[PDB]
Amino acid sequence: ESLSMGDLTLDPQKRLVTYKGEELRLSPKEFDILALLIRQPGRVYSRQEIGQEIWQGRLPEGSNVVDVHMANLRAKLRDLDGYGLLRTVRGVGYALRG
Amino acid sequence: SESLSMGDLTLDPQKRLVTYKGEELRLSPKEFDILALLIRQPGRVYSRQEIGQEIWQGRLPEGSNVVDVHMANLRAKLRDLDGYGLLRTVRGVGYALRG
Repeated sequence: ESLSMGDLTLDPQKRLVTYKGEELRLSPKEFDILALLIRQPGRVYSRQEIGQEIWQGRLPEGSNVVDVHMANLRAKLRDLDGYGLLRTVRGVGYALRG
Repeated sequence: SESLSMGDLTLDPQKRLVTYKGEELRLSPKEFDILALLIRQPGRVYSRQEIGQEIWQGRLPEGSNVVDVHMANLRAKLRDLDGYGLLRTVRGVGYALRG
């Protein structure tokens, strides 16, 4: 079935997401990103988490792939009056080397 | 043969055993879990939020220092075994969706 969060309703099987009943015309990766973020609303997904979940980590160092898709996603949200829904949050991470 | 090896670090998820340069680390359960998460992909930066999600069930109150304290302990224990620069803390960017 569809999952609703605020005025967003997302149906992964139909590849259909609406904001206040109007279809968000997302690219496939934009849709995949939004379907990830809606699963735990307010959870901050880091760039590399989104890169891992949505691209299997197959993004080269120094690419802007995640950010450019996030920026396009937010624009599409704002176009349907979905202001303040997608946030960019600076944060902290940890990595193991060997 | 269930264990993971990254450089001089070997982590066995079944035995919950970690050695560095052959010597067993004495770790708290969540310190072991941190290493078992981070070793899954050497160099992958795991955010504090996903460490919270993966290891604290997503229920770390804002202002808790427990991740910080465990990271400091991990660094100290690696340094004790001649392990420097293994655990990196780096700032980054994330995205969150609210309704």
